[PDB]
Amino acid sequence: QGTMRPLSVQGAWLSETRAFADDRGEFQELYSARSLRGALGYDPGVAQVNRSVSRRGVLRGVHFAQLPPSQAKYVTCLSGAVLDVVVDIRTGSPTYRAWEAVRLDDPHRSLYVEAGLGHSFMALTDDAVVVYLTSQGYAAGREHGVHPLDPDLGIAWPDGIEPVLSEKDRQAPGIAEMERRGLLPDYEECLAFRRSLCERGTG
Amino acid sequence: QGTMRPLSVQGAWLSETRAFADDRGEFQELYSARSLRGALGYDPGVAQVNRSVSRRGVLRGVHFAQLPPSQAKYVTCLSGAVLDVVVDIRTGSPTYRAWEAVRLDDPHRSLYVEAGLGHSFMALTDDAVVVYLTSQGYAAGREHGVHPLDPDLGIAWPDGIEPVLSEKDRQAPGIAEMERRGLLPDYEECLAFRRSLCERGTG
Ligand SMILES: Cc1cn([C@H]2C[C@H](O)[C@@H](COP(=O)(O)OP(=O)(O)O)O2)c(=O)[nH]c1=O
Ligand SMILES: Cc1cn([C@H]2C[C@H](O)[C@@H](COP(=O)(O)OP(=O)(O)O)O2)c(=O)[nH]c1=O
Ligand SMILES: [Cl-]
Ligand SMILES: [Cl-]
Repeated sequence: QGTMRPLSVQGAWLSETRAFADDRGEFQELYSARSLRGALGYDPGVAQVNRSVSRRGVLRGVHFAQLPPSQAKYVTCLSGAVLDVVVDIRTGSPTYRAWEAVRLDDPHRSLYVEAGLGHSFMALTDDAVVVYLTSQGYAAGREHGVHPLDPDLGIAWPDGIEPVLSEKDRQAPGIAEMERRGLLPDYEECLAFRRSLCERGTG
Repeated sequence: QGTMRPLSVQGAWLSETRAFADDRGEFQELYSARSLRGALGYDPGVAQVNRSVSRRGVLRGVHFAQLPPSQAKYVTCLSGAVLDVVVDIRTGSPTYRAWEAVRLDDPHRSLYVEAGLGHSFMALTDDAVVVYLTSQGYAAGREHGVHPLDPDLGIAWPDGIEPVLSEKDRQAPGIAEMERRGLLPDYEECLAFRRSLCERGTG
């Protein structure tokens, strides 16, 4: 049926889901916990499903919950198109500060971002709708951000679209400032958290 | 924030979810497990997220998974409009064969249908998109159906829209035939299953 395959940043995955089309329309399995368990070694669970509507050029991120337990995300653009960027915010990672852009322009493609990574996207179309599943409920005191236009990340956001940032995102610190202030996830700690999820039922 | 309140059929609920609107668009908490736990006494979990696109007049249902563990559903029309009908297929229920129609015409309204109830909807607009969370993964051998146009249910589907049924739904038996063949959930068994979910962690 559908595939799930690792991206260039360890802990980020691309899901391609299958639809069964017929005269009535279509039926799609957008998310399968069984499927994630086979690929990841654990079922991340779904504490919250969030939906955002974004005007064109709106850039949300780079956001992450404090580890642990942080928040894993399964992200899908249900209509319109976004450019999703995953950011390796994890100090000590062999790919720390690296990023990868995935075009999410079809409901049949989903991005999984494990706990401890940074997530962001820009709306490529007016009223782009994004729906994401999170492993952990929202907690304002636990949510953090790095500035998406930080030259230290140097994310290639689309030429020809002016970013529209929230007040919060506009004021966000750069990666270096988050790092020195010890506010970024530690890579070793991320990997240990990953192993811990596999071990809830390794007995 | 958002409300969750019982409908007229015990085990069906209406969720009204809140969005935070701003210049960038909006952010909605479409589903909260914490919220369901407060109302229901248990977190149903999310094994699968399904998405269907339906042409106008398409009627999917009345469907249910064999109890147990059957399948609880959290259903939302993300765009366009459907008329959702919940059916009490549970023999011995004080409201057996009763139904209730909910207009799902806004992404901020969701319907929860606990394990053991029947679910169906008709597309009121062309390409109505429905997204639903299920507590249990899909299993073809476990999925059953009652004919949605059964006069023994007498569901008031919208006047002026011709139903479009799949081959499977077109051929589905009536409620009476499912009943005598012992293929419907038992009400007592439904209630016991409900109590069992509360008790996974009543220790
Ligand atoms: C992330 C999140 C935000 N919110 C609220 C807080 C704000 O009032 C509004 C937007 O928050 P914000 O953090 O700016 O969201 P985004 O990730 O889309 O940039 O939504 C929730 O209610 N729940 C959540 O899980
Ligand atoms: C309910 C369901 C159906 N399917 C498949 C079986 C069929 O080929 C197709 C449509 O099934 P069908 O049972 O007719 O779906 P609906 O509830 O929308 O009437 O989708 C899945 O792959 N997973 C599921 O969870
Ligand atoms: Cl998830
Ligand atoms: Cl559910």
